[PDB]
Amino acid sequence: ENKFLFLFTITPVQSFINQARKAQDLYAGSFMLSHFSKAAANKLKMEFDCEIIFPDIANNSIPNRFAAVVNVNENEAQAVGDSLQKAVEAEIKRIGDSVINGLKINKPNGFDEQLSSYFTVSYLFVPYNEDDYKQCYSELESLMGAIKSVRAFSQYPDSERGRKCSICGERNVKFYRMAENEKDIERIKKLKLFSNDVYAVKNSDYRELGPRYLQAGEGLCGVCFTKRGLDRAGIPEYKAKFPSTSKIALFDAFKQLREKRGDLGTIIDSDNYEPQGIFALKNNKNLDDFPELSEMEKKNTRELYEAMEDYKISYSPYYAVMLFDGDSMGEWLSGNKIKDEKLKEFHKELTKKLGEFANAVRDTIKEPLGVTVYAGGEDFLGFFNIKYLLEGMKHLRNKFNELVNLPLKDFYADNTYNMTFSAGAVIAHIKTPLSEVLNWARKVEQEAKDIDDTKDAFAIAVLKHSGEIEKTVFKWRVNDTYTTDLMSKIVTEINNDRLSNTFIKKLNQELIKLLDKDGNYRDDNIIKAEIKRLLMRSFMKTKDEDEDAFKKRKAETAKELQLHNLLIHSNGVRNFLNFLNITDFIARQAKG
Amino acid sequence: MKRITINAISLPYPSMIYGVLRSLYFSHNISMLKTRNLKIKGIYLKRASDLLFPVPMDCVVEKLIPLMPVKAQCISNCKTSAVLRPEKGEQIESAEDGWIDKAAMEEYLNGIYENMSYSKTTIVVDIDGLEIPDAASFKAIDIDETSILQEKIKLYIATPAIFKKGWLPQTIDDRDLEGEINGIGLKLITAAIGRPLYVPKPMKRAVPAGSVYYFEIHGQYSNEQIINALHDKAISDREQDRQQGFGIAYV
Amino acid sequence: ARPFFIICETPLHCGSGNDIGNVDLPIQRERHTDFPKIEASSLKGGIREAFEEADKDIKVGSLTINISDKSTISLAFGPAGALTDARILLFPVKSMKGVFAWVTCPQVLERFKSDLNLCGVNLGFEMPQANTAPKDCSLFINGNKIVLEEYTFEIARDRDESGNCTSLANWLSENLFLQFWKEKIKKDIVVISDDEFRDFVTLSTEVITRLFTEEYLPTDTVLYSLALTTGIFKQDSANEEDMVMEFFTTGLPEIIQLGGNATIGKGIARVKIL
Amino acid sequence: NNLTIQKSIERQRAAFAYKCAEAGKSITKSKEYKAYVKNIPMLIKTNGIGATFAFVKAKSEADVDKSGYAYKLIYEQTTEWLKQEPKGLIYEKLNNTDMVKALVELDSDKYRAVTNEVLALFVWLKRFAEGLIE
Ligand SMILES: [Zn+2]
Repeated sequence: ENKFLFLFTITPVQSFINQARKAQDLYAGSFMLSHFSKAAANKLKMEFDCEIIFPDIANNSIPNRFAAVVNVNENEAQAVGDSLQKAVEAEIKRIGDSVINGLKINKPNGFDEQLSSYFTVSYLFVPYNEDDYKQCYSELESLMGAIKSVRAFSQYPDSERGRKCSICGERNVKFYRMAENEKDIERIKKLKLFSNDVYAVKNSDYRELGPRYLQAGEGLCGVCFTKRGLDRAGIPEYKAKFPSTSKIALFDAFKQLREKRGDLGTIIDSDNYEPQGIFALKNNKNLDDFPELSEMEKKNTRELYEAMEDYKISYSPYYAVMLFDGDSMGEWLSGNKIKDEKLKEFHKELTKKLGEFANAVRDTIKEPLGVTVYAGGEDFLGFFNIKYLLEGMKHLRNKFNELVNLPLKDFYADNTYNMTFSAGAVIAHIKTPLSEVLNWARKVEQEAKDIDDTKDAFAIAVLKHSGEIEKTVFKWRVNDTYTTDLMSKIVTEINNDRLSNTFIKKLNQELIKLLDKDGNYRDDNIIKAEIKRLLMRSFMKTKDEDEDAFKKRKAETAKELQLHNLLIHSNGVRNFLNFLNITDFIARQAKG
Repeated sequence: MKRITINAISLPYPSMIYGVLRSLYFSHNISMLKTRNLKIKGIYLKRASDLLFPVPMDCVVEKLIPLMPVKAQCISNCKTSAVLRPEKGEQIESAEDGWIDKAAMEEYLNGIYENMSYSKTTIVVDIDGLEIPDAASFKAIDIDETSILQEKIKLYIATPAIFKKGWLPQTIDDRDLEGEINGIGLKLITAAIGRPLYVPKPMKRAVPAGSVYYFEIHGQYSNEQIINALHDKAISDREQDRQQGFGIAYV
Repeated sequence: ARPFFIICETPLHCGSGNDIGNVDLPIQRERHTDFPKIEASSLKGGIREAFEEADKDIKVGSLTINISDKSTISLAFGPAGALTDARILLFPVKSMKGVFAWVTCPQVLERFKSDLNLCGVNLGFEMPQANTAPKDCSLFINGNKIVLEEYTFEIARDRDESGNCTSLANWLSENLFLQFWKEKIKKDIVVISDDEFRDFVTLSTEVITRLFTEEYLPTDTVLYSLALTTGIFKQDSANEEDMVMEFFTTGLPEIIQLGGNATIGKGIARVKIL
Repeated sequence: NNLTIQKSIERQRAAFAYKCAEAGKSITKSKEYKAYVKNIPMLIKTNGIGATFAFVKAKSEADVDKSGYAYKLIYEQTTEWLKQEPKGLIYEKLNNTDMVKALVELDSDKYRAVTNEVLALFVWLKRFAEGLIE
């Protein structure tokens, strides 16, 4: 035979990206994975004859895997895979070598053994008989899902003896910075690091390495370091300056300030002010904690703080992490829900539409809304300022439905079908380490998909200080109205001093005493009456309104919130209480 | 064979158990100052009166479905010459954190996989060659020989192992997947390994509890010779590690 | 080791951080059963604060020193010492007759018997079965019924002093207190069913609204903990743990401060060693 | 699993209170009933249950269209509750005597239990009456 299919993949996807402490590290990891995938794809496309199926290589952030329709003699086929594996390995090695040399620092020992064993490649051809696309694709995907079970790895060398990294816990620290504990010592290698060769610098000595590339006693592996010094990697696409988690929470305040002051903008975009500092000065503290340039850098930070305090621009310390993935993708791509003989065209159509949606998502999400860490195909992951979360969620869902689903309605086997996605957002304090936030976000996203066989639901959660969360699961639509719409309406009413939030605490206190162990109070009349009474009591009268119109607004407003419908469709009562509590919390963290 | 019973989501690796068991011995014999006969032969984690075994990864899903071996017809970069594949096409999601039939798993080992229903807190250990006090609380009892009753056979892994090459017996040769582990010969035909674990001492990569190895009888061995040369016998690469209890394997 | 039982004198509130629930400053709770508890990082901190502030002379081993010795405290317990988490054993609830009654579930008593057995104590009587009361109980109206809060429970009194409930009450009275509280504790100890116990400890905690709401444990609560042992007192050698435990038992003052808001008198407690 | 006894009583109090509120709203003078149900707890606090219910009996009017019918309805409804709620403390008396007569031949402990029971019922009765009637 002469025609073959293809499927390329890189194994570590979730764990590798998760291992991060600063948003820059996460962005760098996603960028590295995308770059390797694009390198392999470009090598294949521009050398042999083939056409790509799943990811449009022209995109900006391709996923970890891709396919194609390659035609070659079977005898030579095995060679191509070896070529791709060698090319990817060489690219990884080159990026590491460039990263070390970029800072003109003598390379430590052990790098080549901690950067060339942390990735994997795999591929699985399959004969193609151009008569049943369904069978060939099903066979290929089954074989590809089975082949990955045989995980082969090479043992670490006997040289492994270290103190970890504070990011991983599975490798020898090959970098360090001398904290304030000791003024200066070579004993640090003797006792603290317990190792022979890990190049270090003194806390006072900052000439070879700038502040961005280490801090205090921060250990880093080979990979951890390669994943942070990529600014000098020499790849044009990389964006040199990426906002940090702390900066994202300041998106709104800066935007509000710019509308009132013009000259202040020059410093704002200069990236010459510590972002986390202004939070310290808010809590009545000194700047001695974080040594800085002091070339008027602290002066500029103090000026910004004084200006924002003067203009009365309140900002909060919480941010949000949101991610969403398409549901039931396997069935959709598998042709089980597509016309009998139109799968091959559907693949290309869906790939084009998903590329268009990815470009639209990239274009829409920008400051002060947030930043998109990576958005490609169905997947997505980004940060949102807490004052725009619901608008962003609704906009993304509506755009997906308008740009990917409705245009493809013709191909659907039954017109009643739909292609939707579930989402999950976790709020957290900026001080919290990012890895736990990411893992909790993944957990809530995977849970929200289990509401029912139809999926089409979203979850919101708050990561408390102790380390537990309270979540709420809801459908996207409740009788032709987005639930986030009702959440936004309640938040807007509470913030504008038109409805006090005493109808949430009172309801929590009243309805807790009747809830069973799991929580199901199945008497409708009592709960409906309680909701109506408490809501109608909670309203307030504005100074402009009279004593006659108030009785009209008080009745029209209660007909918009639709609390009864939320309760009917809430699949439980504690879920409804948690929904209200999260709405109140969000309304609090905003200006009101 | 004094099987301890300690009291309080992951059963710690055998490395930690060795340190705790050794430390207790010295706390009561302070004069000893400046243990070599302590050898482990299995670690179990039961929160239920029956001891609980991990769910093998070769079985995939409320119920379990059994896999089968099939020489693939594809061109791939896999090291093994064969790969598991379900007999009938379906949605196959590998069970994660699954615990095999707490006692009925023996049917699983025996080949009776009728219905391996399993869930979607105290620790137990096996010791010998030392004496410790009769009483995280802990206790000490006695037992004679109790254990999981037993031209090719699988090889479960109930405790983490630390090989040399990393995922194959040091005897096994990468050239053709040929070698002899613990005298009894073999040849590699497939595998199913979970996400490796990382575990002063030098870090190492370990095969997780649940890995299944398939082999073929290399030569002419007495059924007793093989039947006893591997079952419940710690299989590892370094003899020192073997004592610590890395590689608890069944047949 | 040595079981030392903490008893509250004013409402006790240990900061649990923050929440997005009803109460805006909850108290620490067990992560899977909601029983209240005190974090060791706070108990040990408070005990050290008491020690670093006290000033007296004790006799341990052979010599004699003053517990204010920075070295002695720095070495014995912490700057890493030869010397757990707090647990709730009794809880007060309002009753129509008797003003208040103490209630404890069988699960907590089983945990208690497990905890004590390490120290060698042997109570010698089987723990009482659920839904029982002492022989001389004063909480009974109409004979077979008690009314805690605004609800009715059915309970059977122990006919003779031999029973489990009476023996437990007598032992608690004798061991717990070094007169009115001793006389009462031997009569008012009810043992409710386990499930009903969780409701009281979750919806019966004081909540003072100063606008936001805090939360405190009620006064007259009884908690227990475990203290185990293993230069100035170096001596010939530390004979088993007899040195560190001796220092600890000798030095333990009678009044300690725990938790936050201590500037307004909250968080005072009494410490006694079993 | 079975519900704790702490909630099997609240789930009965609320249901009975709602039923009483609806039955009150049915009659021709629902406004008077709603007004009256909001005064009894204060009267109990200030005077005592026995005097309060004697006074309630005093104003009872036979006809169903008279402004005082609400007091008769309240008497009957609070008589029904005491039969079941205390779990047999005062059941033996109400079977053959008017409720007020029974409520003056009790000791102190039964008196205080009955007082708490009635206040607990009314906290729900008035809560629903405030809602279902405007
Ligand atoms: Zn690392």
